[PDB]
Amino acid sequence: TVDNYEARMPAVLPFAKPLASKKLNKKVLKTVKKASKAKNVKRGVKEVVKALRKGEKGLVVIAGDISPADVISHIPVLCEDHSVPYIFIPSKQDLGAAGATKRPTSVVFIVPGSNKKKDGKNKEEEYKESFNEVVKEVQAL
Amino acid sequence: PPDTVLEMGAFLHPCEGDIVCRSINTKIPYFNAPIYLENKTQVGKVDEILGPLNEVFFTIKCGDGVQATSFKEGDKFYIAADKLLPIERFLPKP
Amino acid sequence: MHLMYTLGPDGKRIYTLKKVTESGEITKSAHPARFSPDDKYSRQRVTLKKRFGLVPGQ
Amino acid sequence: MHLMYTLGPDGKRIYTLKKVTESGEITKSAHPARFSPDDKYSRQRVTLKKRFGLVPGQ
Amino acid sequence: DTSEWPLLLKNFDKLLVRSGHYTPIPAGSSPLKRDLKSYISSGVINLDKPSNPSSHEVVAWIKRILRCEKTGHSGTLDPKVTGCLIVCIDRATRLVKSQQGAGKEYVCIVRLHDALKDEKDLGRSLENLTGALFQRPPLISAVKRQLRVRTIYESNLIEFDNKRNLGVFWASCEAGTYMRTLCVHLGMLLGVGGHMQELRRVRSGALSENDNMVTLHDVMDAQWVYDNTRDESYLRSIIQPLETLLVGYKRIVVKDSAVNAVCYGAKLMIPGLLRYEEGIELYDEIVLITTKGEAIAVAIAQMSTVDLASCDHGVVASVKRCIMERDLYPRRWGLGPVAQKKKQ
Amino acid sequence: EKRKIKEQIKAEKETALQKKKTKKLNKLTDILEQLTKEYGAEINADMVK
RNA sequence: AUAGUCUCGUCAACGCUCGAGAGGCAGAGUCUCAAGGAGCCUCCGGGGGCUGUUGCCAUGAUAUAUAUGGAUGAGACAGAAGUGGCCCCGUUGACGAGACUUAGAUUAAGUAGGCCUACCGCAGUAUAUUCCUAAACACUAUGAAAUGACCCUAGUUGGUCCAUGAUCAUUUGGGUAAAACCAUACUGCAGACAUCU
Repeated sequence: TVDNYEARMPAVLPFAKPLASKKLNKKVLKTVKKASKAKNVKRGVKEVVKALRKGEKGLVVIAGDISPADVISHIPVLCEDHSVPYIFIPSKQDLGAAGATKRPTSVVFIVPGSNKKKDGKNKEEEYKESFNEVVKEVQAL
Repeated sequence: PPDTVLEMGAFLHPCEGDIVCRSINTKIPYFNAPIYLENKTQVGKVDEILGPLNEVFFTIKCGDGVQATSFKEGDKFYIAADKLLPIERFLPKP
Repeated sequence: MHLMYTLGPDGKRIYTLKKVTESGEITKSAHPARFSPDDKYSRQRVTLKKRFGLVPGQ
Repeated sequence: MHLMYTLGPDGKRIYTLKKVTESGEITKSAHPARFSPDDKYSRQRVTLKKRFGLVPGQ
Repeated sequence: DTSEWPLLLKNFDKLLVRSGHYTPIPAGSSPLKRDLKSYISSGVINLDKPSNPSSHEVVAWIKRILRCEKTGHSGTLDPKVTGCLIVCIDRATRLVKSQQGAGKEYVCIVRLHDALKDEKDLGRSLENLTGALFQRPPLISAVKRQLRVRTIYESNLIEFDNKRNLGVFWASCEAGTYMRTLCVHLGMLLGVGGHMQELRRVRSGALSENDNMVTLHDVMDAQWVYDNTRDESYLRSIIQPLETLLVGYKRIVVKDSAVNAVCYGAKLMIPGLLRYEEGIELYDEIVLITTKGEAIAVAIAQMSTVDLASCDHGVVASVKRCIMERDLYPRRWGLGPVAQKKKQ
Repeated sequence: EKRKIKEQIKAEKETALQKKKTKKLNKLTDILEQLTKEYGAEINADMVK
């Protein structure tokens, strides 16, 4: 089938900057999937906003094909307030699939170290290098 | 010292020997208004008022023996009640 | 939700149940976003829309 | 002086801090030459600019 | 076809027509077709002011070079600013503040006292300083130092060198805004400290640096050319009419027979109205022009669009400030049909 | 710290007593409504006591 | 007197989704729910499919529960708490209360006094003058430049300025310190509904 990267580009909101490249989008989706296996993830606007307000640190991934736009139009400047890097991807179905849920989600906040279990700590250690290189490539934009 | 002092600013960072504060008070301070603590002791006077209307900052001119590096984030700085003037004055009249 | 819409040549709404039309344009959700009177993010929304000229009357 | 400029496609100035742009174009200083009211060289300047058509009136 | 028409006559076919017919009077001229004495006495120079002299010294220099009776400016008195300076000569001094609502534009270099840990923060700080702002005038400025609110409408960071500690940014600001205070505030929000290294005004009111900007050498060379050669072309090239300062004003075209009465202080009436803008609102500031495009006066509108279109008589405008001289046009009042009928 | 712990214990006791009183109130008004429906008229306060 | 308008609080009539709660919405705290797991089959420890229109949670709403939905959320604590956080029908008539009016809509160059003055419109002038002197800013005259000059607890190779004149010394001499508007006084020009064919 057609990939959701090329499919959802007409639906991308005008303020969806920075937008990930296809290789970067694949790396972000893989990192989100590994973090969801680590359970080091916040899904949806409510959880992401609450975690940002408490002071959690990580990476924010925002879907681009969001209608209406007032669902997510406060997230990027709120991430800038708390010094958290963010990046936009064009598809919310892919974000939900990588975020270990059946239905699509709007925004994902990877917070490393958010799981109390030791198995979650080991999974954090194994996806840590991918998370670090993704964050460096996002901040390089 | 005045009997009643109101919390005026919160510490942000030092800048060239001055203390930058985000205003936690709704009103604008007088120029050279003294800045106090909860102990009513003066640490300095207001040096500069800056920033947008929604987010006002002010820098304090530190006195003798008062160092900007000695203060930490979350410290509150207090002003006298008569040293505040309403923000409606600086806005143009209708 | 199920109500989707597109914009016609005149600018008015065309209502569909389809996520993608026959022409291939992705439809938009008709219902507005959830609002709370105690919302505290007008500064963030205004800043983001002002970075891209999306503020009405700008 | 630090402020340099180059000419864009539309003819308006593009301001920069660099002596040479990334495309390789040499930038020009944005500030005018120093003027003295006791300057006595209008004849030389006018004659040289008329020799090459650089007078605005010409 | 009316887009190439000069100055205030540009796009004059967009004006609503109250009366299509008139009989011209062979008096006056176009602003570009004036004689040289009237051209200079109504002239405006968009000057590339240098850094070292102040604006007052530059205005005095232009007055001494062109042998004017007075010259004026309404620019901010920050030292070391280069770029746009609007110099009004003689009568044009009365229009020295006609474009204050347009604002100004600046390209500014900020020098930071220390290197930032994060580069992008500088841009963020600039985005914090856009909007309505609390500013106090600096010590150098002649304006009294009281706290005011000045609006920066739009700003853009052009470049930043963290090793050179120099940041070039463009700003669009309200008249009365100081960029020295803005650079000091940028340094205060960053925490490293900073100040204004260089400043350049790229737009002042309606006129900009691309809108026929000349240097002081151009003024002195043009005066030399006219003195020794009796050639007006270079002096006419560097000097612009005062009508350039009146763009963006709503225009009303006045019949020739009604011009000089307006110069004598009379209200403008409906029989003297010829053409007018769409959307003229009551109490707006408007410019009264002739059929030749020369400005009679700045006036205050006494009617709206419906009254301008459908009223047979009454006050159209009241003179706020008269630019044109008396008796440039003949005195033609008292000759109309209604006035002669009441006299009889 | 001891004052904070004492305040938390007092708040927990207060909300537990509130829950118990509301449970007793709703159970009593339900059985009183049933007794009024069976009786067909108003019930005296002595029977409720 | 009469009549109208605006702001209000009661009754009556007629309609409606039939209207005050154990209610709803917004917000705060705690907890639960997102196929994040397990098995199988392939491909090169990881990737892709199958179980899986499965499972987990909510929902009886004029209702198919073999259903409809699930973070652009739902449920419990909570029939609670709180409301000095908000919301809970419409039209007509009458009564009562407080007000504003009781209005026929003028003026093709003004107002007030005794033909003339004063105010009004516009345009100008003045808002200290001369001499000496202090200061600021910029220029200019003379001499000094590539081993150029200045600053910093000072350099694994610091930074800034610099023939587009830096930085020093003598004073060589002149320049700038405005303009616009308000207020007061004075002077002058007009009282103009704009024909021209």
